[PDB]
Amino acid sequence: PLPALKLALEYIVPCMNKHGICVVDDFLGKETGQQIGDEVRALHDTGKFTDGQLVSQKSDSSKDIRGDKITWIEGKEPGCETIGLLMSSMDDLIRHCNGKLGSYKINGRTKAMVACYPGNGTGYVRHVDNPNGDGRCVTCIYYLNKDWDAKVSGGILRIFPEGKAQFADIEPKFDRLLFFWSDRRNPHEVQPAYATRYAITVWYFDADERARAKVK
Ligand SMILES: O=C(O)CNC(=O)c1nc(Cl)c2ccccc2c1O
Ligand SMILES: O=C(O)CNC(=O)c1nc(Cl)c2ccccc2c1O
Ligand SMILES: [Fe+2]
Repeated sequence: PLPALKLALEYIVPCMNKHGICVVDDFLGKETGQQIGDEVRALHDTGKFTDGQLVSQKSDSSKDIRGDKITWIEGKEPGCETIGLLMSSMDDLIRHCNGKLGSYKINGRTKAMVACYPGNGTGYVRHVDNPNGDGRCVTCIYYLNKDWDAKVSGGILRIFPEGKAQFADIEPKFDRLLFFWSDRRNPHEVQPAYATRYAITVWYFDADERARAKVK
């Protein structure tokens, strides 16, 4: 459903409230997805990303292993127009969920974090996005890896939902949109990536949790 409204009301709200996780495929379409892919790859090739999260040292600094590289995008930067549009689509979508996602009242968003795992076997250890109540209630991730083959490239996002035995494996599939509670209900990890892996994350703020963040 293109109008975010039907998708938000008939799928996203119900899914988030029952599962705390929601997967939406073919969110923007091939044409738009590829345009974002192209903008993200230009950022990388023009050196706009960091050098990567320091994974290992071992006192010889050229034997230092670095992982995910990142860059923060506000949405208006020249050359990042399609990303700004993606961001606007996530926003319109969240706006349609107002008063429906838990008992939260979203009133803000972080800038978009574009992450690129180099594909050198690095990943992201199990973690909780917001474990100390910093205001972030919902994590939103947009994937842009065409023909991703987890069986050969790894890089699967594994979420250990609620506090129930199983976990949920989600492939960083092209044009896929993902939503999940940012707090302790969703510990998760990015398994080792053996191929270049791109994703765009945005975190939405709950009005109350954020307002008291400096005093909690
Ligand atoms: O930029 C601002 O208005 C103040 N920033 C924040 O409130 C803020 N808080 C958090 Cl927890 C994050 C967390 C990640 C990235 C950006 C953040 C951010 O801008
Ligand atoms: O990309 C994915 O499928 C899942 N990614 C994450 O869970 C993730 N989380 C955090 Cl908090 C960061 C934080 C910084 C850079 C990358 C991150 C990341 O990829
Ligand atoms: Fe995360």
